[PDB]
Parts: sequence; structure tokens; C-alpha cells
Amino acid sequence: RNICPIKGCGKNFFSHKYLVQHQRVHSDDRPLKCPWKGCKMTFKWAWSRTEHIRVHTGARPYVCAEPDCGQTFRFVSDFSRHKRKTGHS
DNA sequence: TTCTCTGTTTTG
DNA sequence: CAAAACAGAGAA
Ligand SMILES: [Zn+2]
Ligand SMILES: [Zn+2]
Ligand SMILES: [Zn+2]
Repeated sequence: RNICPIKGCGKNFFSHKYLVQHQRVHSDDRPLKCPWKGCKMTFKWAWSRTEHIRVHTGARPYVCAEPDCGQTFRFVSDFSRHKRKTGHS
């Protein structure tokens, strides 16, 4: 059940197909590029590029819906943290 | 505190 | 199913 053979990893995964995608963690290729002009950042994961672009645009797309909370967040993990701490949503 | 990562879940 | 997103971890 999908064990990574690489030395000092040995993680096990929910699926074989992820086990293969996971291998990009053990290579130094960074195939994704930031589209913002001049920025040299590169990525391995598409979500990482997505969140990163918000650093350029300044957006805060995560908007707490709890009545009268009004807080907003740039990064998904920070919105998750707020939910977990407050019980909002 | 801001932000990148990544294993898993959700969406289409 | 593949793509998009989430949730939590945690580097800096
Ligand atoms: Zn591995
Ligand atoms: Zn960039
Ligand atoms: Zn809230």
C-alpha cells in the first residue's frame, strides 16, 4: 500500500498514483514558473504557485462568513487556522 | 507573522 | 478520473 522506496523517506500513501507524483519531492526540478513579470520563483506544486501569486496581487480571497467576524486571509492555511480556533464556518 | 509545502479531500 | 482546493505543518 504505496510505500516510497527512497532512502530516509519510506512514507506510505493513499494511492499509487500519488506515490508517483510524490517523487517530485525527491528531485530538484522546479517545473512551474511564477507568471509575474520579473519574479524568479519556481515551484513543484501547482497550489504553491497559486498561493504565491497572491503575494504579488495583494489579494485576500478567504473571507470568514461568520456573522460579524469580517476577517479576511491571503492564505488558505491561515483561514483554516482561524476556523479551527474560533469555530467559524 | 508571512508564506511555501504536501498528503489528502473536494470539485467538475 | 484529473485538477483544484483544503488543512495542517512548519521554515524563515
Ligand atoms: Zn518519498
Ligand atoms: Zn512571483
Ligand atoms: Zn471568523
